[PDB]
Amino acid sequence: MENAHTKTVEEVLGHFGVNESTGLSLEQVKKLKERWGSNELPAEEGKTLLELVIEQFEDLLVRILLLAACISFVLAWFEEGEETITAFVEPFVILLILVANAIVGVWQERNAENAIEALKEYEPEMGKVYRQDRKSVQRIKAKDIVPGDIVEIAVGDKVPADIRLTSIKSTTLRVDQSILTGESVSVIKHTDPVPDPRAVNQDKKNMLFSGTNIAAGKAMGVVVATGVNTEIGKIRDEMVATEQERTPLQQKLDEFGEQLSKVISLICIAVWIINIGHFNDPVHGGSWIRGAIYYFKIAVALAVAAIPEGLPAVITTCLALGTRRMAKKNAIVRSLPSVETLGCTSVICSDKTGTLTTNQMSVCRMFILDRVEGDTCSLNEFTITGSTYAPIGEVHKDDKPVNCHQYDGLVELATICALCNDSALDYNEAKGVYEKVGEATETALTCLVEKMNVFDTELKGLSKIERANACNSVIKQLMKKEFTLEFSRDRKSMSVYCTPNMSKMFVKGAPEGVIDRCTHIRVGSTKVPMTSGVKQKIMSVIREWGSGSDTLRCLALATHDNPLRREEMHLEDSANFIKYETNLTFVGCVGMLDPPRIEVASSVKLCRQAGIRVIMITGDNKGTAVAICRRIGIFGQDEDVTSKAFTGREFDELNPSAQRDACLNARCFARVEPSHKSKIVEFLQSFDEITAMTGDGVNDAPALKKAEIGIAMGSGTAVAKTASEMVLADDNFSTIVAAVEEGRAIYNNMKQFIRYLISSNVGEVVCIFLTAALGFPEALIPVQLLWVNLVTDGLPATALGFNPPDLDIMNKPPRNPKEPLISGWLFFRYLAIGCYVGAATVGAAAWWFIAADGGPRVSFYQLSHFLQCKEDNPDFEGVDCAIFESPYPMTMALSVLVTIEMCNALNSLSENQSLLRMPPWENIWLVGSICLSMSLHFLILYVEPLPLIFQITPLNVTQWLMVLKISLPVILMDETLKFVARNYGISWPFVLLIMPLVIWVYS
Ligand code: BEF
Ligand SMILES: [Mg+2]
Repeated sequence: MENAHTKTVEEVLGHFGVNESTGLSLEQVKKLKERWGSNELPAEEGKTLLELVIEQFEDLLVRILLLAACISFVLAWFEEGEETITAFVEPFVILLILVANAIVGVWQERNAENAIEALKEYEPEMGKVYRQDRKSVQRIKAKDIVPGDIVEIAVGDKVPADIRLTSIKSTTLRVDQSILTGESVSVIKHTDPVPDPRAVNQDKKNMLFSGTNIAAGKAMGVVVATGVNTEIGKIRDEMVATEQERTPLQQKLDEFGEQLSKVISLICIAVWIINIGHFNDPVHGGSWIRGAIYYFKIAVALAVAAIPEGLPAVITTCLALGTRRMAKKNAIVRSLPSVETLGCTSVICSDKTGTLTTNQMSVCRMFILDRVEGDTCSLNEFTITGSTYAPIGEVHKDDKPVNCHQYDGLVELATICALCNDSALDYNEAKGVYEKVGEATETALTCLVEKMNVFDTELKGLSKIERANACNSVIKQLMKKEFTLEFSRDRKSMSVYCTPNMSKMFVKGAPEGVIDRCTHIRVGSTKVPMTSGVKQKIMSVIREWGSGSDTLRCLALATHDNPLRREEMHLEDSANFIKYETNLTFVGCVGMLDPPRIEVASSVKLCRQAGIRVIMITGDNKGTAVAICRRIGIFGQDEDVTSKAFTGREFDELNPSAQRDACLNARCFARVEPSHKSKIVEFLQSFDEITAMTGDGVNDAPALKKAEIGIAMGSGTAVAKTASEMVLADDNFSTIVAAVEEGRAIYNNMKQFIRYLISSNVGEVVCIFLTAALGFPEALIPVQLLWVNLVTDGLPATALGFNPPDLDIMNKPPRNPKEPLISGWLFFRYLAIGCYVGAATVGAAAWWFIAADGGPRVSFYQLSHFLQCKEDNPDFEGVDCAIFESPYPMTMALSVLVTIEMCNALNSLSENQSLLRMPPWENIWLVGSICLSMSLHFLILYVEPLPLIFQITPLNVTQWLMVLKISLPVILMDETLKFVARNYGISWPFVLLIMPLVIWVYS
């Protein structure tokens, strides 16, 4: 059935061959079940571990590490011996690191997926269908419903499938469509057909879409769509069809990996070129194509040694710690790199109903008659706190808490509110929240009566389930509730007959429609003749409440003291209801709205400080949307919103330049379709802006998946939590701001341990290449370089992730999405450091061979030509040949490298802040990890079996002083670089602590 809302009830009944009185037969049931199938959405679940690891290995850095591992493995295989375990130890540990990284990623993904399934009420879905089996209604599962079934639905049940309304058993039918359309107020439904074929879901007032629940009434209709043919099913298909890009952090890491691969391949071909033509010698060869094999084998090994190994491990550790700190704030993050996304977010789009506001109408204002002076009056006004259905808030007259017992008008108002409504407020122990039973605009009055204790009952001893309806129960016990005159659209009010345990008729309705019938005023306990001045004053106050800064749904409450008895009452016709209440006594009025969350007003301001633009994209009308915008702080109370607030059509009828100016300056989009939100998010991203979308409904699912990060509310639909990358399990909007902080800190710290590692490694390159150029004996060998790069470069690089965040971190605009991790300057700035690690280490070794007392004081010629020392005495008159394999210079080089790395982790605490102004004890984890790395290095020296694995031997005090002399100037070098970076001794205890070391070392 196509466009069932455009066709009358008779023809849509005949198209399916179903009679509204009888229903469907089991034959037709099976005939439709075999075609359409089950009425449920296809479940998409997390993939197996293998397909998760496949995407864990999608990072370019992990691919580079795996390529380097395979290369070093096929290079270690050139040796005929298969038992060379010292050569295969490097690819094995690289593979272990990569496998651990992938396992941690998969574990985080699975833990996040499991934490979101707990935010799902395990409720069975049922429906009431009229089939030809039995005459009475049949309660069956909604999965078995097929297009054509007659479905009967009453107040308080979810709509099982798309239903074309055939008959309304009650006078009116009110449905809550906040899930699909985002409307805060319930919609009145009618069986009349809608002429527009391409009408939006809000214009379809004869259809009941799936997932929505009935607020009030009872009706019967015909199913027209099931499964994926429903509206929510179409929205889920549109969500699944949307594309999913890579997070900004993943893009930055891919760019850095491309730069790294360009660097690694550069030094390889450079060494190959500078060493080509150097194998024309006959030694171990004799050809040119054969000469490019040994030099290639050494150059590729050098280039692989240039690559950092613990970088993805420390990145994953930092991201996982960030995810843990966010989950401690009730925020479920699916992916690791999504923790940084809110740090670089420029625009935060947000749904209104349920996301920015609660979905729980609450009375926030009220007023009664305090005094009367003649042709005028005085209005006693109160404001009530509380933005949910929980009866916890308080009432304040002007600014101070007051008791409503002294006021008789407030007692009458509470009586009217508790007796005129037919809704209720229950408590769900499973979710621990209070919920409504009927319409929201009557649960508001129920919670109001529960808030203002007019009888001063004691609710402290009562439990939560009894505290939900205690005061209403007391008021109902005091006055018995007789028949209720049904609400009529012409009279625009509803009344209730009441006889105490004389007769009073309590009327509740629209302000003007009710006040046009009130002829007297209740002031305290006194009846007073009504005049035009009182009327115009009350009407002006209502118009002030009904619009302006506070757009409130207003409700007038009156009483009838002398009504005619039920004997003279005639309830056959609806038109007698208004004439039965021609004379009324105005008691007061109340004003309720869909209140924003209590954490949104400060959150929009904090996001404004951090440079984030908040946009509201909602399906509700522009009135309520702009009201909530002015309330939370997006707009001002008097700010013109002519070119800052749009609708769906008002945005569609704009030219591309107009749409550009809108997306660049608008802040409120109202009455938008689920595809309109995706269009807005796509435009905001087309303007090169990392976009964040927050939502709780199905209509947000196509948008939450389009944004770089999509945040869903913990109470929202399952589709929204499916399309989202973050989930606020506690419906706390302020948490988002907190998240924006972490993604700002983490990334900063990230850059730190991306430099401190990278620079370190290039040092171990300049140490080797120079040793190949000068011809000196090998100072640093890969077996100890692996231990360095892992242990003494992962503990400081991990502790550098705990750096204290900046003081103005949340006071600056988001970072430019175009700038890379390693800039030009920060490139040079590390090259220098790398060079210093190349010149020092080698030098240290040479020192032990030239100037050390214990070492053989050979000449530079004898040092560079140690290959000729194998001969007895060509030029080496007394020096030993075995001494060129001594472990003392190798230990000197290793200790110098480790000490330079410790000092470089020391002065890597901040990018530009000097070590004097920011002492190292600011990050106690950094100094702790430095102590641990030095302790593990000394462990390598003085334990029994490990000094045999690494060709190193312990030192003495003089050689350690020399190591310090060689290594410490790296701090001066980095301080000079930081000074140059800033321009183009605040901590005096640190200075007086380091002066002994400097004077003792350079004594
Ligand atoms: F829930 Be939103 F206002 F579409
Ligand atoms: Mg919503």
